[PDB]
Amino acid sequence: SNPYQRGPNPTRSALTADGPFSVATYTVSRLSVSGFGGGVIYYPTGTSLTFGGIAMSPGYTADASSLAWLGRRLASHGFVVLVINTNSRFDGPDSRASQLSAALNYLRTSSPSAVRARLDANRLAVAGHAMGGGGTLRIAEQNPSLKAAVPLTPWHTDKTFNTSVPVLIVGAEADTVAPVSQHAIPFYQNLPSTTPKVYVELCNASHIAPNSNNAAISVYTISWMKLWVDNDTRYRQFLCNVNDPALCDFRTNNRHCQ
Repeated sequence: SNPYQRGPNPTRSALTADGPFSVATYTVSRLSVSGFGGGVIYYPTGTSLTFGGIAMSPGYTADASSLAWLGRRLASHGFVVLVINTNSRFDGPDSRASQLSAALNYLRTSSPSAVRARLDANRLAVAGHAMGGGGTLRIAEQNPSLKAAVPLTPWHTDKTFNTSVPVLIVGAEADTVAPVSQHAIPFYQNLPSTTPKVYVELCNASHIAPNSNNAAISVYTISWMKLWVDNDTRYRQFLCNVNDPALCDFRTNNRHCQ
């Protein structure tokens, strides 16, 4: 019996909409915290259970509202999710990594009463869009205690990350900001072969695909977090032997399937 298991037996359909958990929001002002620019916490309410934590970084010149739908989506399926604002909208990927670190420390140590009540501080993960995706890869390299990392259409000038943290990268086929050939695909291939890794490439998708309700991003982000943060093997079925018409490529070393 898995003590971290949450919600009913999943259907793919159920992972394309908000999950069974009611979502509370807490606005963290940038002057209320050090090491990052505050943001919005999406967390389960109407429940006495504890859940894993996710720090999520938006991309260059973007704010927390650019990943609001996904923070809510993940929270609704049973996670405490802090979508950060950066100290500056112009902060680079390695700056975003440091702020994700401060955000994770904040959630564990100085988050509001209702948030701490729902958080299992032992089970933490990271995700991010673009330069935020770059930051996600960097913090994974720095913090091997993290359960999972989901870089969404990630951007970074460095291509090789020495992380053991399970990584699922979402590439957008027609990305002109972070071209998959220069960013996402190199990141995937340059990850250690012993690191549980998945690459999904969205058919004819743009760089901003992760900034609005996206069925595929929903399915793969929820499933990866569920499998690694909660040890919930009910979500293997969505990450193993995948034939998804929304994907124009799917790659994995298949370490997560048994």
